[PDB]
Amino acid sequence: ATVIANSFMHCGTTSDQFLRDNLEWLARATNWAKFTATASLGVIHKGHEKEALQLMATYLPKDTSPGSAYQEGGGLYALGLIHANHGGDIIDYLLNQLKNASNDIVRHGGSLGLGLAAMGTARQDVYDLLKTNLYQDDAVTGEAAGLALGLVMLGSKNTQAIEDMVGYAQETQHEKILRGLAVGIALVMYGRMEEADALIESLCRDKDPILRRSGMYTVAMAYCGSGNNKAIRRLLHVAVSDVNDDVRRAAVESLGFILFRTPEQCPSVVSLLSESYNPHVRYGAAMALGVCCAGTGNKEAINLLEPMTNDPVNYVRQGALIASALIMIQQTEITCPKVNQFRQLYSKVINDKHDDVMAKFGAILAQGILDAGGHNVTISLQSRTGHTHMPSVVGVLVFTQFWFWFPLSHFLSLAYTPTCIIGLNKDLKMPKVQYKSNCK
Amino acid sequence: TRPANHRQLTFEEIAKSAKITVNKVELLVMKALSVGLVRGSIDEVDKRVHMTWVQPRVLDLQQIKGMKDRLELWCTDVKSMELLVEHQAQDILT
Amino acid sequence: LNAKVRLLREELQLLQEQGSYVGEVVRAMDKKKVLVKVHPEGKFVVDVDKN
Amino acid sequence: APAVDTAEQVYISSLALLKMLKHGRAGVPMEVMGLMLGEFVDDYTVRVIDVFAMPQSGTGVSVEAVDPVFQAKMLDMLKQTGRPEMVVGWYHSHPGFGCWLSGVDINTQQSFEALSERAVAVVVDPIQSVKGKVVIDAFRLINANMMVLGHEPRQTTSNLGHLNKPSIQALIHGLNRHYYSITINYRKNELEQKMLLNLHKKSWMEGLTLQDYSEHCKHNESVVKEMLELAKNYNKAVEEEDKMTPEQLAIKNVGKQDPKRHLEEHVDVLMTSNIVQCLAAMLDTVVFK
Amino acid sequence: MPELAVQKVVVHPLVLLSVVDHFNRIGKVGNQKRVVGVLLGSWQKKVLDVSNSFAVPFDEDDKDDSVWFLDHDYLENMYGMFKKVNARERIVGWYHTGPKLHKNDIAINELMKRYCPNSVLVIIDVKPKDLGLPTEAYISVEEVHDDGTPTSKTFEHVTSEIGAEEAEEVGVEHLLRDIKDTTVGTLSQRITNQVHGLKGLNSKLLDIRTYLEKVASGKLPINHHIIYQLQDVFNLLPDASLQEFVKAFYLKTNDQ
Amino acid sequence: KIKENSEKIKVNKTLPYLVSNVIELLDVDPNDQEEDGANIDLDSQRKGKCAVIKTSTRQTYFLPVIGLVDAEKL
Amino acid sequence: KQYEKSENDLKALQSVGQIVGEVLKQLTEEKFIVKATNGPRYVVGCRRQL
Amino acid sequence: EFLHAQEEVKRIQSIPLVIGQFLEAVDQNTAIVGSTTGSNYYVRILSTIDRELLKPNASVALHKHSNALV
Amino acid sequence: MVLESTMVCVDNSEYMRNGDFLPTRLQAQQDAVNIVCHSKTRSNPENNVGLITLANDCEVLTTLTPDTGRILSKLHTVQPKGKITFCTGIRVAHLALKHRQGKNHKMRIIAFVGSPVEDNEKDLVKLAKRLKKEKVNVDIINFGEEEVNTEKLTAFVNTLNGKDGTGSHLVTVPPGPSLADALISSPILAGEGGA
Amino acid sequence: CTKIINADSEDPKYIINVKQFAKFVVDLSDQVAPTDIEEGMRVGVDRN
Repeated sequence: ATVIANSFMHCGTTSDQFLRDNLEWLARATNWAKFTATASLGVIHKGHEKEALQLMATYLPKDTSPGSAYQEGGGLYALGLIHANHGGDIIDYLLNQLKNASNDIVRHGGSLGLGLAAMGTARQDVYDLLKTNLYQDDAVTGEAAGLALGLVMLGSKNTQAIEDMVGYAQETQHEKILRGLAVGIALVMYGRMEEADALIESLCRDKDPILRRSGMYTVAMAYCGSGNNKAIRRLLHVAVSDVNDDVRRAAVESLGFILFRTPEQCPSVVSLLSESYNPHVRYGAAMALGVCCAGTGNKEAINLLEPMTNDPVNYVRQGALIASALIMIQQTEITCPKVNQFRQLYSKVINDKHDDVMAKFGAILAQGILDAGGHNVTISLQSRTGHTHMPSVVGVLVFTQFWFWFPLSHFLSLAYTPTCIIGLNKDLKMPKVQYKSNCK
Repeated sequence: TRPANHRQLTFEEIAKSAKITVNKVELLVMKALSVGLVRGSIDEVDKRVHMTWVQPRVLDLQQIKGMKDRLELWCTDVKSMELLVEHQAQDILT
Repeated sequence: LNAKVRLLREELQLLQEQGSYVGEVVRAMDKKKVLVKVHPEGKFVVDVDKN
Repeated sequence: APAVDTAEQVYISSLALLKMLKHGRAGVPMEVMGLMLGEFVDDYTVRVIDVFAMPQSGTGVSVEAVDPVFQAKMLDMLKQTGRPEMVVGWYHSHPGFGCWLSGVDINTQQSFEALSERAVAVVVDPIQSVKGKVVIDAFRLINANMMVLGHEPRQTTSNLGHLNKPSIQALIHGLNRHYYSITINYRKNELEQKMLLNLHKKSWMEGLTLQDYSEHCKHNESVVKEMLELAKNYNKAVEEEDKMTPEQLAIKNVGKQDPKRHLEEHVDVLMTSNIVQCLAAMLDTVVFK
Repeated sequence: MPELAVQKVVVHPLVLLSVVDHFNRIGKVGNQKRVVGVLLGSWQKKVLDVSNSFAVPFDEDDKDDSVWFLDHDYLENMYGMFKKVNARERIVGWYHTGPKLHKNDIAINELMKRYCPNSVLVIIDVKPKDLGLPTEAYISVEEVHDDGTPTSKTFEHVTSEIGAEEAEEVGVEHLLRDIKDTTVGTLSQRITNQVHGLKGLNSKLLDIRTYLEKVASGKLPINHHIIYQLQDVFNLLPDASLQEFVKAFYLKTNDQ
Repeated sequence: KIKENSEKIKVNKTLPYLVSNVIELLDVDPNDQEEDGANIDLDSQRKGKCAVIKTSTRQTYFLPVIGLVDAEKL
Repeated sequence: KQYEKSENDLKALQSVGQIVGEVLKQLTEEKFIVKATNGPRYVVGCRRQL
Repeated sequence: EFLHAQEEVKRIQSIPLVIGQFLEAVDQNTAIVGSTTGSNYYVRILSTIDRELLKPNASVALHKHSNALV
Repeated sequence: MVLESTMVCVDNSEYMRNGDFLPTRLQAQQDAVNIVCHSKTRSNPENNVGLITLANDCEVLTTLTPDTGRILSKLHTVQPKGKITFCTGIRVAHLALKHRQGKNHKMRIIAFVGSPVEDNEKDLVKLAKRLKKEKVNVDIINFGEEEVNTEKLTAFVNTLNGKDGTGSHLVTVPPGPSLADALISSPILAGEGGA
Repeated sequence: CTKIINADSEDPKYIINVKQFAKFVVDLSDQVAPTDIEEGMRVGVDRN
């Protein structure tokens, strides 16, 4: 939780400081928490292209420095995160390693990093490689690859990716791999509206619970940018009827996503859900509010968030804490009192030990996202082209997932674009010229 | 032979089939009731013997066929009716 | 109706918790505990509640 | 370099949960135990397909009771049936305190940990479960070795995270000496739900089944007699109800809670039985005829 | 060998859940073949409580149903073991898994009696044969059938009920919030149940009709029980009339 | 089946366990008038013969005696 | 023989042992207030199997 | 859900139960009673059923598993 | 024999009434089977033996286990006047070979003929070919055909050899007085091991 | 121990009576002998 928060917090600058102090941190670390840390470096050192290969260099695979699987895989992820939102050269580097080793936990990092660099090429070569990684049925490389693929094909509605990922989802009853394919399938389906309906019915229809749980992601992207009435109705309808706990929780998160473009409609819808004592529904409700309001913060959304925070059940607390930070996104203490209070609220969860382990996780992540860019980055409600901004949706959709694997939240870096006066002229130069500003 | 509309036959009708006098038919029907072969009531104001119950009949082919008539008819009245029960407040079954 | 459903559900878990007696605080001690004299059972020294 | 060896959130199927509730319920106040059989796939999902009980303990969940011999004997049989499954962990019941292990029980737990790291310990409380998902936690053993490694935070990671609640003495004591707590979530398929529901032939048939005509008349008259009582309170309540909140007005001008409500419930039950029977009666007479 | 102690049977939801799960898993046997496993419950009592089930090694071949696989010894071993997990779980008999009741089943019925105290044959299907329970209970019977046919060995069905013990009830009730046969919560809840009985009745009518024709053409054995049962519906005579109810409500609604 | 029974009684036989005295026997019939679970047996869900004991707390229990050593042997 | 005699303990423990009374007062046939031999009085049920 | 929930309480209302005498009410929520088991108890009065004809002096039953006045 | 599981098929017929083998052909055949079953286990404890019948509706009476006693108990009891449906007995034996407590053994059936076989030669030729593919080997012991006239078995045997875990072979014993039990001398205890 | 008489198929048990007015049987976690448990002798025994 601290690694994600810091990845976002110290972004946009070079940090040799970070590698030097948090060496003991890296040594101390165990499990997935260790992988997130080596991976996080790309976000902190986002940009700074000359230095990009050199800073990572040890972590990154070498003949003169081979580390832990955790370090090798996180190294590979780190180049993908710096050059994120496409870069032609970066791919080639990631591609040789991906195809050669075809290992486990190191491969998982490779697929994620590779996905980003490839982002928006629709390459067949990338399709062949990631397919290989899925196919083994090794748990970690499978979820990574399924998601990785969706990044590369995105927003052209490439047919092939949908076929590969769907056919596999059905045969395989691996839930971890399943969530990664579904999301992959969603990233492709973006902004096609009514068309998406054929696939969405198939996923709810099945007697399998796992398809249904991950099913909600497809609906969420596609109907975003002009939401359908049928599409919102299903999302609500599946949740009430279910006895399957994960399926229930999930249905509720997507409601915010389809309504992202009209944030106004969501707090009412979520209100009914907030009121029930079902923790699974309570969890999803927080997320919904978090994503819809993320560009345009509503007061009403904040109020609904408050009882989920201090609640008995472990997971709802986490959700509420991460969600508030996301709405309010990088407003200063002068814009409202609410951001300053919320920063302190997260600290508070840490000072006291009476509270769940899970609330603590949400608390440190929350501080970091709010504070992201070093107090310079924002997430958009839509673009002012009258449809949704693509970096914002892809990032947010993936971010929800952090339990299966935690480095998946790093992807959030894609939503973050800073808001400034933009006024470049011809020669790839912004000018030093002053601009008229009629605001306080 | 008759459907589930009437299992009522008059004394007159029973006498015609039997080709025995009306008077003796009335006693004969009573002895059959008494033994328990048949059950029902005799309303001698109306002059009908209303059969509540009838026993397992003779096993011939025709008799297998008599059963079909009622079963087939019943299939169509149930379909019609099933639709009327669904129709009423279809908005709420939940 | 949500509220009614909730009342029963909370009521069920809250209640399940075994025991619940009565005592009297005869006195308090420097250990920031109080002596309870349970009326037909053993005496018990317990910490103060937050209530 | 580091490995996994984390406690993953345990997916309990519909039949296995029922077998645990039934095992415990007969089994208590005596401390009892039995094994959990399933398949573990991925590094996130362990599915508990089935359980059975391997001979029930006496006093304590004793180290005598854990038997590799019985475990071996049962395991080879399964192979011949063409369902070879592995021991995913084991379960036990404690009626002592909700979500608590006994002293004897932690030693017993260690034999299972040596066999497989993904061995889990489920505490079932039949005394204190009246929802049957309640006061069941999945746990993992804390040895001297485990605490020095820092395996306990390592468990929370990879799932939604879960700490127990029942009793104050059992939560502090249990946490330190006995275990670390981790999550159980449930997956039950649509076929499992269909069998869960208990479709039943007479259950639907009753709906059509006609009740006596005299019985409806009798009931109609009885129901009216409850309204009469309420009617005295109701005449007084209605005289002044000229401000806000009907319930306050009704109590104030005599009539505890709502005299209107009581009256309405009384007709509704009678109306409900009479209305369905009339609908059914007309339909059956025509259909059968 | 044969004995009756079956009578009426009540089934917990656990039995239903156990047989489908073991059935597919047993070696990926197709879900329309004959598979038999041991059936557990309390026994040598008059009322039969079917508690659970567990699989016994079985493979069913395509080429005939007079070729199949079963492990008889396994039935005996299982009996002792189930007693430790619960006292209410002992060898009651065997389960069949549809689709019909076959001649080939009769050979196993004989055998089961020796192994079990006298056994029951319950057929648990994966999909209902009606609209209610997917279970039928049978006892082997010998009866004389006349139409040109000799004495037949057949299986005579006895009706089944549902029922469970307190442990089972607790989990199903918290988990349930489904629509059911009826939940009961409104007047409208009650109509769903009325729709389901009438639809059920349609189903039974179809099976009998097609059979009546088969009896007439083939000279299939005439079972006294079927001819008598259908006859009775016709003879009782429907009569129905006068019905009314109250109308107190208006003043009350108006009152609010 | 025998080895499994034999090990379970032993886990029951080891301490802790109460000591009391047998004041009187009764030895009443197996299966009084009931049917419940398991099988008709000397003791189970169906219990016949029992011995009444006066324990040292001044409490009385009439309990069924295990068949390893019967109530008739008691 | 050996089996049934040992097994009797196995079943009894699952039935659970019995706390004994004498019937104090017949209020209704579903609930009876029953008095323990030990002392503390309890409410018990009557099942239709007797 | 309300119909499913009521089921759950009925079971508790029923046996096992241990009898007491109900002296007097100090709150509508919770009340003071005395047992035959030799313990004086502060026990909670079950909600969505009357607790306001609970209050006079009467014999009362407390649940054995939950230690409440059901 | 080594790492092998074998099921013995007992031929219940109506040509087992003869006392050419003493006491009765069938009772002599029980005995013939029992010593072969014992020999197999004793030689190599890696052997398992199972029992299947032609008699009645065809079912696997007892399965393959290291214990000769399991098979023996059933053998005596099966109806002496059973059916001589050979092909159905073979098929069920194939299903049991699949389901064992430990699976590493080859699949073999050793079959007894108490009689000339009732079902066509055509049917057996076919069954043999498909069965050969699954890799279950049927080794046939011949005294039974010979009572009236020369063995049909040899043609079925020939079709079978080509693909087997261990070789198939015809062991011949005179159908008269030399006893059924004489089969111990001809190899069926261990096949040819052939391809 | 009020009296010594018991040693029923285990190394000597005796009836030892705790001050909760309940009787219990003893086993070895040091030893047990005719001389370790006597008519008057008090003992230290575990709660569970």
